[PDB]
Amino acid sequence: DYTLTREIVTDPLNVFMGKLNDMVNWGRKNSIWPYNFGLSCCYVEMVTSFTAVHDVARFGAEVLRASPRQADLMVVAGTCFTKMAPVIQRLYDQMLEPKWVISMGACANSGGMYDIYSVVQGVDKFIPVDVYIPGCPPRPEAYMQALMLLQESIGKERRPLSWVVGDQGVYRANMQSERERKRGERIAVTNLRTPDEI
Amino acid sequence: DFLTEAHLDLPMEFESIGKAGSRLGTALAMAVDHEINMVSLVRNLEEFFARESCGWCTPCRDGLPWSVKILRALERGEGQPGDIETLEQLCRFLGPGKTFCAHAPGAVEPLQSAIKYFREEFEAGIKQPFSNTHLINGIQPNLLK
Ligand code: SF4
Ligand code: SF4
Repeated sequence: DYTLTREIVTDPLNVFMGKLNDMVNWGRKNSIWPYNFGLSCCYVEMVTSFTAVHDVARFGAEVLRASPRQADLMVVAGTCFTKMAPVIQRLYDQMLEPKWVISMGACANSGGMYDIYSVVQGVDKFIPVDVYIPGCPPRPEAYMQALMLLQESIGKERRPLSWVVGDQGVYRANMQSERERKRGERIAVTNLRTPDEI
Repeated sequence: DFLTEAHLDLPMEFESIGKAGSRLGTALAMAVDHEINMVSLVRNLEEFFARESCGWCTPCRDGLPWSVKILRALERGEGQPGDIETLEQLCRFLGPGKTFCAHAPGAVEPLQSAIKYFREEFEAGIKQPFSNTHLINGIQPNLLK
């Protein structure tokens, strides 16, 4: 199942064009350059994931461009303040295709604990989001898990190989929800370690 | 209130027994010999007084059974620290004017007099340490000093 941006359609996928699409998806998902954009404390956890103890470079996602033109991924890591929302929208508009969005933390997801006069209640009110990370802040490995989720989403999307030939629509896979995928293992948990120890 | 052998040379009047720390009452005195444990005697008295509560007012109705349970624990050596202080506080707070009628001040007169005169028998029933709680696995208790 796929969603088309030019509706819910089926898979549009010759066998050489499928291999070319897989090669392009592999190259895109293994080379994701985030935009260096810091809103709040969630950005501290993101750049913590960039350091030696986590080494997000191992996934090939450490380049951290200062220009939106050179960046493939916008991580909204922090609160979408009302004064900063036009800035976020302009920076997202300055990014070039293909571009993906990770909303990081409760503030970027929904406004979080800041249901307040000066805060936009979630970045998905005005820009589309590919992966959401709950947490306040999410720990750096949660950001890495969301990066891997984005890689799985990229690895099965369909985009035009060229802008002069073929279908120009962007097809995104309707992936199974992580909640429903992990429900079988999560409900089966019985005992946990007592909180009196280290 | 209980009186000792030194109070036997006192005239049976309201004023004389009143200043000795007791009441003349019905003037039908009861003698307690050396073979009678004072804690068991006051337990019997408080059991009578607690079960004869009319139940109207809180201090008598809900504080006399507490004294009964404390005295029952002291009788079999199951008393815990703070029990005698609880009995003394019950005696102070069940006095005249605190309860609706005079049943409970009369109830706590022998308890306070026996604690005053025979405190060594009430202290002898305190053997176990104070334990009001049980352990809950996973929650570290707040260890008060
Ligand atoms: S979700 Fe929490 S940690 Fe992240 S920006 Fe908001 S307040 Fe900070
Ligand atoms: S002190 Fe008197 S009024 Fe109060 S409950 Fe006891 S018997 Fe009733």
